[PDB]
Amino acid sequence: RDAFDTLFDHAPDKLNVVKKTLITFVNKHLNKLNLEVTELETQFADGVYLVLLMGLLEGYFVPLHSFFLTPDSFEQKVLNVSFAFELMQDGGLEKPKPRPEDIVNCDLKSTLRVLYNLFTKYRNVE
Amino acid sequence: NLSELDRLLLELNAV
Repeated sequence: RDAFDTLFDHAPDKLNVVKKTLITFVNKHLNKLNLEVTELETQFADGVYLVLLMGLLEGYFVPLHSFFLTPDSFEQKVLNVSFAFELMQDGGLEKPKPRPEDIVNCDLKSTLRVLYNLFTKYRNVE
Repeated sequence: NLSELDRLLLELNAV
């Protein structure tokens, strides 16, 4: 159990604060690649933006041969997410709480936990 | 940048 379980159970009306903050953070970076997220619920599920965001934040060039830019199956999306989780740990973040499948399945709690951990680590990156 | 998110999570952790 963590603050996100308490958020959904006891303060679900504060979810907009959470999503607005995280959306603003992710777009600050994705905008540099001519990319833009308009909803956290679905737009990270295929793993592509997560991979691209990590490469950007860490200054690693992520080669296209390393992931699936246009995933066409559940398993390609799971592989993208897993690789993004790998890059997170290469950045010095701890192992994420959610399984990669939870992200692919659009579990909002899982998505928020993952983006929040990026936020807290990379909040000062211009 | 300041964020009310930080205080929100702190308060939720305290519960």
